[PDB]
Amino acid sequence: ASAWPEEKNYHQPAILNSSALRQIAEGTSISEMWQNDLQPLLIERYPGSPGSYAARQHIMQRIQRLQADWVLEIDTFLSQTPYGYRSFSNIISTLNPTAKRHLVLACHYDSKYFSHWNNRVFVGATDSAVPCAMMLELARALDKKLLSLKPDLSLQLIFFDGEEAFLHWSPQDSLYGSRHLAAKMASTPHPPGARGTSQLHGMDLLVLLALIGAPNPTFPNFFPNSARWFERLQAIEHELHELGLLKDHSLEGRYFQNYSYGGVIQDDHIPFLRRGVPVLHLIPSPFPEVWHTMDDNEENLDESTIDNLNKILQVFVLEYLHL
Ligand SMILES: [Zn+2]
Repeated sequence: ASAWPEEKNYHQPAILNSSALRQIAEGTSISEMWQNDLQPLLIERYPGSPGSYAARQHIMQRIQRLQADWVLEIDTFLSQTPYGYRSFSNIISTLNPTAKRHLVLACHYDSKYFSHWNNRVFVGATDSAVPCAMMLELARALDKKLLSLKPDLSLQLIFFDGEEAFLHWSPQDSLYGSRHLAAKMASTPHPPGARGTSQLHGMDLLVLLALIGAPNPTFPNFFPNSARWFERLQAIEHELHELGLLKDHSLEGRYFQNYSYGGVIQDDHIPFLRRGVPVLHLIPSPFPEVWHTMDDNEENLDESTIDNLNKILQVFVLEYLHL
């Protein structure tokens, strides 16, 4: 019985030196992400809506144009909702599908349903159009490096549908796509032909991005079994800062602070966490002041903060993957 699912417990990053850190800082472009990945997503896109379809096509199109060998799968299913049966579609983008282990980055691409109000439309800019655009920018920025993957370890991106409650949050009305996908992955043998390991055993770490884009976020270290990876993010932020590679940033106002959080935040990682998958939940505490209001829009986003976080996340991913 191979002990491969235990490898994630000992996996160590391959730390980039200064020269490589500057290369990564210069290789990502917040303005290109803004125009080409973010703005097309700033539309109403609740499950089943025409915007949901447009959002999904945009995400797939942006991934399909890259050189790395991404394999796209749309996981479509039915679920009961306060409005009756409905269809949802998770988007999964994977490099090396048969690779035994994957580092997984995720976010939700649906937007919370709200009837139009005084002509305002909810577009959930930080929740989670920006996280989505950040995953797309990361795939674009590291494309040349990711091409080299074409440690049996690779990368996967999941864009969940139906994270939001149709009404207010309840156990049965929220996390439609993640509850579905976690159960599906838990019952899918992996790698192909395996006797007793599933796709969940292959998830080295689930990095879930949510509510990102507002000024001064503070991300707490939620779980002891991913704490050493939260520390890597702190170290990366500190060195990019010291190298003068971040913008309008100070260590007193650093994003990754040394502090736990006992409570439970309901989000897409829950169904995975509860089946034993290690999770790094990149959600700030407190939430953006515009959370679930019509003001969660483009105008209230903090560009240099998103830019800094794109740099930190891209360095984290390269180091994790030894690229
Ligand atoms: Zn939300």
